Amino acid sequence: LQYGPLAFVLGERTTRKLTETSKVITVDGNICSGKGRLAREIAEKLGLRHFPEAGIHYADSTTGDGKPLDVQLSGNCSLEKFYDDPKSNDGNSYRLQSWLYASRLLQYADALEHLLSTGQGVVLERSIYSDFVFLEAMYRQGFIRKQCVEHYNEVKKVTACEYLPPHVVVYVDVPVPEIQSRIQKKGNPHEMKITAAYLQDIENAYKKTFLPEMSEKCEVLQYSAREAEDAEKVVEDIEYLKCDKGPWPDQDDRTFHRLRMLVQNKLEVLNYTTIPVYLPEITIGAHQSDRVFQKFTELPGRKYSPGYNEDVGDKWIWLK
Amino acid sequence: MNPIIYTTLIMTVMSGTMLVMISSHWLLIWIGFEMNLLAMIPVLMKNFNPRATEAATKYFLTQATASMMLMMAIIINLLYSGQWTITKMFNPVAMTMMTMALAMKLGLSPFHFWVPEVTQGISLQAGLLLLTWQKLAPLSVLCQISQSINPNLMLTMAMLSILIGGWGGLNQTQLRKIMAYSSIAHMGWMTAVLPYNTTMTILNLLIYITMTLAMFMLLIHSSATTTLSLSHTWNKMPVITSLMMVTLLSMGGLPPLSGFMPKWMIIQEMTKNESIIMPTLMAMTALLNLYFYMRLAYSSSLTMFPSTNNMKMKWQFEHTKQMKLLPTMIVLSTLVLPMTPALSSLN
Amino acid sequence: NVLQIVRDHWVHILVPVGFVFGCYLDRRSDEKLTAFRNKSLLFKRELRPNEEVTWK
Amino acid sequence: MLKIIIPTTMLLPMTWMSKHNMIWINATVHSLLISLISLSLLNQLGENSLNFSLTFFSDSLSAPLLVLTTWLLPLMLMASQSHLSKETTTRKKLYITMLILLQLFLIMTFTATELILFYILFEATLVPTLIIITRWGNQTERLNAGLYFLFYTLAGSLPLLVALVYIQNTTGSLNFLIIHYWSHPLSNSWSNIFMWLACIMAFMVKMPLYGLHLWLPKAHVEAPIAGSMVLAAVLLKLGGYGMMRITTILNPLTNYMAYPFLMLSMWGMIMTSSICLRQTDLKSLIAYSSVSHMALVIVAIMIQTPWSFMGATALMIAHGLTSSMLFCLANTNYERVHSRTMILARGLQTLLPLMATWWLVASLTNLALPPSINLIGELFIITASFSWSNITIILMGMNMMITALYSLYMLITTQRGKYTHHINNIKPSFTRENALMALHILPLLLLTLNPKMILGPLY
Amino acid sequence: TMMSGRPGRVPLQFLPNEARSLPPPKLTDPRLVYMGFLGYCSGLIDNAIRRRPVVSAGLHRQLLYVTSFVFFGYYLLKRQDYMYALRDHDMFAYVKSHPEDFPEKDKKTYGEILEEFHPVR
Amino acid sequence: KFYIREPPHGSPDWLKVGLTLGTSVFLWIYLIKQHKEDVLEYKRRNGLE
Amino acid sequence: MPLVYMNIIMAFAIALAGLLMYRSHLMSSLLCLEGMMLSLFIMSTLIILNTHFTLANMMPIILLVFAACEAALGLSLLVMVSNTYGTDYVQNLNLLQC
Ligand SMILES: CCCCCCCCCCCCCCCCCC(=O)OC[C@H](COP(=O)([O-])OCC(O)COP(=O)([O-])OC[C@@H](COC(=O)CCCCCCCCCCCCCCCCC)OC(=O)CCCCCCCCCCCCCCCCC)OC(=O)CCCCCCCCCCCCCCCCC
Ligand SMILES: CCCCCCCCCCCCCCCCC[C@@H](O)O[C@H](CO[C@H](O)CCCCCCCCCCCCCCC)COP(=O)(O)OCC[N+](C)(C)C
Ligand SMILES: CCCCCCCCCCCC(=O)OC[C@H](COP(=O)([O-])O)OC(=O)CCCCCCCCCCC
Ligand SMILES: Nc1ncnc2c1ncn2[C@@H]1O[C@H](COP(=O)(O)OP(=O)(O)O)[C@@H](O)[C@H]1O
Repeated sequence: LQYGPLAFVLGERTTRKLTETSKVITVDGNICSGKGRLAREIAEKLGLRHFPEAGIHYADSTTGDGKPLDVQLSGNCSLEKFYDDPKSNDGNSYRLQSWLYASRLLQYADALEHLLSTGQGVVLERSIYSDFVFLEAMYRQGFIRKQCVEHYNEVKKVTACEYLPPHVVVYVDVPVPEIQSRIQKKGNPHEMKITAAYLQDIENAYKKTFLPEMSEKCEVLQYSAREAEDAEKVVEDIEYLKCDKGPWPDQDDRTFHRLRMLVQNKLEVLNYTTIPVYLPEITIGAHQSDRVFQKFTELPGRKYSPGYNEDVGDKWIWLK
Repeated sequence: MNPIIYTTLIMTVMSGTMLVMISSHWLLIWIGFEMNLLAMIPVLMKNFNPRATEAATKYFLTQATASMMLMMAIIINLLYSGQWTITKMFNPVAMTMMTMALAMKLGLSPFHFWVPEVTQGISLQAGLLLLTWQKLAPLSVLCQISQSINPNLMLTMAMLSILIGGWGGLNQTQLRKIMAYSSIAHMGWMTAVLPYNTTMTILNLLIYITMTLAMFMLLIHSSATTTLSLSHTWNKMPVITSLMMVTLLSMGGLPPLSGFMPKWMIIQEMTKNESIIMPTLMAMTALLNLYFYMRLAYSSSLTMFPSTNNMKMKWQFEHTKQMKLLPTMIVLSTLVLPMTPALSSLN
Repeated sequence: NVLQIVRDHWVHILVPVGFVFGCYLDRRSDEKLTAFRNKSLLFKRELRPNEEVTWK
Repeated sequence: MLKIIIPTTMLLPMTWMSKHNMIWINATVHSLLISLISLSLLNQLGENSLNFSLTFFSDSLSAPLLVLTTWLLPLMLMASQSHLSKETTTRKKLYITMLILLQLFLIMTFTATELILFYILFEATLVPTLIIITRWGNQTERLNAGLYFLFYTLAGSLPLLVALVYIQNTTGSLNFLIIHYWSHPLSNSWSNIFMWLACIMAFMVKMPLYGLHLWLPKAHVEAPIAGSMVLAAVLLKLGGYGMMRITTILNPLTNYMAYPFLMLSMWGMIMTSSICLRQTDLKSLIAYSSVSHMALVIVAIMIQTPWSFMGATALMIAHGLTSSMLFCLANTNYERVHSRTMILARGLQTLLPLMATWWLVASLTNLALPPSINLIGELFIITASFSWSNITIILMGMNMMITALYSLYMLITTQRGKYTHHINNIKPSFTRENALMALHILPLLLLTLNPKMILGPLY
Repeated sequence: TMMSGRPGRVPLQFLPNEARSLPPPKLTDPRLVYMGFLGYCSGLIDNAIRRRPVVSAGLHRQLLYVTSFVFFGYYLLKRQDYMYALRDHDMFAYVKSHPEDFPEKDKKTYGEILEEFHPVR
Repeated sequence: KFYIREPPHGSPDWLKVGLTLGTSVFLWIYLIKQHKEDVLEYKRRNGLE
Repeated sequence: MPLVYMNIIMAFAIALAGLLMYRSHLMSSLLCLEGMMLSLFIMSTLIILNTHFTLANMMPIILLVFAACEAALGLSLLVMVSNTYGTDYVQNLNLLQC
């Protein structure tokens, strides 16, 4: 049966299921770094499940079929548009930032659920606690507004105040000129239009706020490009991190039960991502909301519950 | 809180209420009230926060004062009669003390403030349990001792409850405070009909409990605690908003819905006793309750308020937890008017 | 085909069968009010040799 | 009455199980069939009513109203299918369900044999109407209009419930036959005065009486076309039907308590006609015309003579048909130009000829042009009021003059003159709209041919 | 409490043995049909809330809803009929036992009764 | 196979279906028997048949 | 009725008035709440002893038991309020508004 209070009183215990290697590891870095490769290698060598960066359409990947939905029905934002015209008058920048924050929150909830119900560790290519660096970079470049920043802070507080911090934070530090060189070599025009200050602001936010903040919670590993390219030493350093001053040692079976009940309910996870704060960037009118909702319900496997979609090939509906 | 501890506290609350409803001794009735309060306080304080702590403190203070007054009434009745059996009390002063204590427990005006305060303080499940059970028990005691209730005092408190509930619900925007003021008004109706037909009191209690359960389950389903939070539910699951609109129409007493039956039967019974001004005033005052029900219905169902952008992800995901008996509560709170003559079975 | 047409045009019988059922229920309601049949002072009469009731 | 009630309760599943493109066709066809079936109730007796069972009965007053409701449903369906093309299938089905529920409640209201059941049903008619108004109205004022309508009606009706339960306790039964055969005189006392006030005030608010009418312009102007059609044709006649039914037990107190209501009705009829003379909105003009006609009906009922009841019934039926037709015409012109201002669109006589003919016929029937049943009812009421007193002729003549003035003013402003130069989206009139107008107007002339079918039991 | 405390009333007894002497409700009682209709509506609302096909999904669930509603409605109708019959029985017994309070009255025709006439003009 | 993740109600819960159908059948049989017994007892008590 | 009962009832009335009129401290109101049950205990045992209700002598003990249960509940709420606000003042219990 599904996990619940009856299962808890029956005897399913998170501490019993944990195998001393159930660790949450988040690899962070600036734009166009080797953090993805480092996360892949750490997840492979340590046997942990890898969760790539929570971009747009991650919720599409985790629901229905794996195929991503239309941009109009999932996100209503464009990273390419943000790169081309950051100071748009339609709120694209903050729409994208809020949608990406919600996606990262959902991915963190999924990773925590996997760790608590399986005992296997998770390696995230980015987390909730490192998402604000893009918001700070956007605000300091004038791309978004102070009201947008305040709304993001409110949502971040009321949402992330409920989840446990990562066990390990591995940050890959790369100087801005090397970042721009890698961007130039990659050849994608949209990110080739990225200015130098925007890349500098992300680095300033990472070094001055994120790393000092996460250092108090637990140990933080900082690597350069050359060190990160060799993942054997990274894995060896992770393995010999016996210190743990976070809340994970303090957690008990009841607290883990509450956390699992929270993370397995996705609507309860995303409850405060839609709070009635009518910013022009994110507010959607009644008519557009109704039309888009009608289209989403008109999608193939979305009109009814997952077990009750006839057009996708579900049978025995009359006895289900 | 551990699930075993939570379920044993709930069972202790229900055990206290059952002890009150089955006891024939005033001391055992008082014991049941004390046990109910003692096991109820942690239920209110389950989700720890300053608001929950303050609500629990206020509720405990009010219930402790009411229990002290009730025990004093019991002792005074013992002094003048030497009897412990719960029957028509033998002293008017003891009866007045008992009536005031039970009114304070029920939240009747002018002892009402704690009802909206605690209801706003506590969560939706706690508010549901509070309203339902903590109105169930003292009304049982009042029905037992109805034959000695002072009609003037009881009707004064009932009319005050109706007026105050209507006005408070008219002003409020928070859903829990609206529900609390609706509870105050319905308690006023039930206690008004109490000194004439305890069967009608029980009928109104059953209908009110059904409607309140349906409304609170719908609010839990929508995960909305304010008006604007409820205004986004049409974009995620419009069925819930439509069912809630029908339930709100029922709660206002609009025919041919279930909510009209208690008012109709109470008006008939009170008119049988050559009372016309009181039923007319009680019927006219309910228009305030209907007005703020309709104002809530405009925001949620009959119109379409602006939405946000992450509602798309909310669309993509599905409601996992199920509240069983919610369809039954929705049906029974809207479509049981033709089955009215079952009140004889209730008799 | 017939099966496809009937699957779409089966609702058109609902109102006619409701009318038939309503007429039947009217007959049943009338058959419960035969307390003064052939006993009203204005219309009282002797039965014909080959009829059992004056009206149904 | 089950042979008419059950087919509607079967129309509901038909609407909810029909295909997405056949809902209007199915609903219209079967509504017309139900109307044809309900035409059988016009065969009334000359001595007593048609008592089907212990719950439902039909009378020479109930039959024409039931036939009007059953005939009005398909016209509402046509107008709704006109203005609800872009709605989703579920919302179209919900709208049709609201219309069906309203018709069912109206049928049970007009056929209810007991006062308390009549009260329950005629109060139940509010919920579908309120939902329709506040959900499918176009303007921002639909919410305020719904609030006004609901609270006026309920503030009127709650003392009526108290009075009905008190009458049941005092006399033993609320059955109409019992309260008619066992009626006793109402002595002059404060208690009887307030019972009379409760009943009459509930039905006056439903009429509406002058000074209690604001909800009528608010609701009629801001409701959708189907809501406006049903509000004026049938829902206004609940007050008149109730007053005709309830005044059995209120005598002889009605001879003395009718003065304020008669004065209000007459002077407010004059005032609302004058208001129609200076209205900048077409729907408001039609609503105030409805107010004047129902004030005349109130006068007839209050004076309470056999000649007044017949005129009252005829005027109710004729006003229902005429008001429905006028609202439909105004809605067509609104759909053309998306605005209710009367002087915005002109020259419609030279832009749409046959629609101008429909406008002319509707305006001719609105004023009392003989031998129309409008004129029959108005003339009977005027003669009864003349017998009551000889200055009522002065008031009725002033009202008739202003009625003709504002009717022809509306016709001339909307049709005559030169067309607006910049309005170039007035497409030729649709076959559906022309059929709607024809179905509105032809039964009126047929009832003119056969007038005794709508003159009530007093004939 | 009118009928509470009636002599010989067994506590917590939904239907006493003396209720067996009354005609049981017919299985085709319109009240029972309305109870089944309520059960069907409950099943439809269940499907709608859980986002299943309203008329198709969960036929077994709809059947159980209807059956449970019919069962409880049948027993509720039995109890209601018993209580009303008991009320009428007690009322008739009291009327029999108090002839002084309920005396027969002389019946005079309308030819003998003088009623004032109020003209309508 | 349309869903990336197995739906919670992909396959009918045959135990629940059997329980539901059996409960419905048992309740109907019990109601029929109860009505028959009630009719017989009423006839016996009132001396009809 | 003798004057001893008068004094005991007056004591209960004084304790009840003291509870209903807060000054600053929640602890003082708890003390007033404990006094009411003390007066109730004294009144009940004076009534029972005088009338020789032999089986009723166990009632005051149960009264004391539930009195101190209420006292424990009040102390728990008071320590939570103190941890929240720094003082046991009832002025800080104003987040919720009627
Ligand atoms: C039976 C016909 C109806 C009779 C009504 C009479 C009164 C009893 C009501 C019982 C209702 C039960 C079902 C409730 C849930 C319905 C949910 C729904 O959408 O259903 C759509 C569903 C079909 O669409 P679907 O795609 O499957 O639905 C998927 C989504 O739910 C599609 O939804 P969506 O996600 O697209 O969302 C759109 C929609 C979603 O929301 C809704 O659709 C509303 C759902 C709740 C409605 C209220 C439920 C009942 C509450 C009490 C009603 C009291 C009525 C009396 C008082 C006066 C009026 C209030 O939201 C809106 O439109 C929002 C704007 C409008 C809001 C304001 C109006 C709300 C309703 C107020 C009036 C309530 C009374 C009429 C209710 C009619 C319900 C069909 O329609 C039905 O299931 C209709 C019933 C079909 C019965 C078939 C039976 C077998 C065949 C015929 C046999 C006949 C007898 C034969 C005898 C033997 C002959 C030989
Ligand atoms: C629609 C509103 C909610 C309705 C749901 C109510 C649920 C009630 C819960 C119990 C139902 C089943 C009970 C069957 C077993 C218990 C029977 C017995 O224990 O109780 C009987 C009494 O209980 C009731 O009679 C049975 C339940 C009756 C509920 C009828 C609701 C009628 C509401 C009107 C609308 C119709 C709704 C139709 C669908 C429910 C006899 O006890 P008694 O010692 O002698 O009564 C003491 C009360 N006194 C002191 C005042 C006399
Ligand atoms: C009796 C001996 C036989 C054997 C024992 C049977 C025990 C009880 C049967 C168990 C029912 C069951 O398991 O399935 C319930 C089904 C649907 O299941 P689910 O998927 O919704 O959980 O359907 C339902 O959900 C049932 C709906 C009923 C709701 C309650 C109706 C209340 C009736 C009276 C109301 C006034
Ligand atoms: N919160 C955010 N706000 C704006 N842009 C973001 C956010 N998160 C990620 N992105 C964009 O997504 C892209 C992801 O690239 P990335 O995976 O970091 O490249 P690489 O894999 O080479 O390191 C980046 O260009 C970054 O600008």
